[PDB]
Amino acid sequence: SGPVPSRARVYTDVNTHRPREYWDYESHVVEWGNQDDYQLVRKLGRGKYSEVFEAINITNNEKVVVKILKPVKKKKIKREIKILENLRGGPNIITLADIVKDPVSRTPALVFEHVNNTDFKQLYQTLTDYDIRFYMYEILKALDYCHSMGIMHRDVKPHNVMIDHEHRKLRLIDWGLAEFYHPGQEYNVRVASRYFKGPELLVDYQMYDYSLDMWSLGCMLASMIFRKEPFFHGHDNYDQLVRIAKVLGTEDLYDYIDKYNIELDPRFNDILGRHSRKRWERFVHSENQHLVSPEALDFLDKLLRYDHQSRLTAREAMEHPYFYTVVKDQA
Ligand SMILES: Fc1cc(F)c2[nH]ccc2c1
Repeated sequence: SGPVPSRARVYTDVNTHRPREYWDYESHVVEWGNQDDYQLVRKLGRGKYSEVFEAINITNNEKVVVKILKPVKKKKIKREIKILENLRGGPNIITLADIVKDPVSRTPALVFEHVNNTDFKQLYQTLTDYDIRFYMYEILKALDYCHSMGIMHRDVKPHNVMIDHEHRKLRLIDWGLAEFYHPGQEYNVRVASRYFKGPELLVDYQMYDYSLDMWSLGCMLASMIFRKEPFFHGHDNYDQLVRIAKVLGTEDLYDYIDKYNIELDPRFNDILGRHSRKRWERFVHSENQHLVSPEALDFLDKLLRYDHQSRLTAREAMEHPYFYTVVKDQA
């Protein structure tokens, strides 16, 4: 027939057991606030869907991050706002503070709790192998929470992780691509950034789930323990799958197509080729070794799998030995 269906191993029916309004973001009404309450201070950076200002709530001299949305469809704003309000208060989840309108256009603007970013690049020549485990752990907290809240982030990557190194605080931000998981629903593959897309996005398997965030967590992991950025450095969505296959090899790629009966774009049928699965040792060198460990390589292997159902879950991730040291430390 056609593609074999899939279901999340965990948190599957979580949404079906909440009131409709929780995930039906289409029918959610926006409680707007007064942009007059904030004065833009300075610009912090650009972005695909938003320009990001530092701002002051003149109500109370509070520091704040304003993020002027770039125009999508009203149902995408409602989606982002809904999700942020559900996750609000959760571990390492960016806190949505108010919703206003850019006064000279109308483009809505989200207002967030302020988090100092420590230089996403200057924060590299100072990460010890413990730094990585710890922050990896902080991110998994955010992932188990939103999965367990029925939400896939769908855009995990270092740019969307804010770190305050001086105080070991970390916030997973920019939820504009997230979605609610529903069993049997088919999602858009054009999501997440190219270097981080899951195999299921590239082969066009639309009935994916939380475990796509887990694949991206592995692309983050690789690039950071090996100091290779990006790890899977694809020239486009097509090549990106070739770059993965060269590491994971084509045999498991074809087992994964076979078992889900995915229809491979014939474009691939010329460029994937045949490739063995290479042992992680080949990406270890003198400049990155202090961060590689059998613990760390095992854990990476158990995330970077074609078959989305066989990747570690966020919660399974947090029980791995690569975090034993961290787990005991919190206490
Ligand atoms: F997008 C926004 C959001 C705000 F809160 C603002 N305040 C003053 C300008 C402005 C623009």
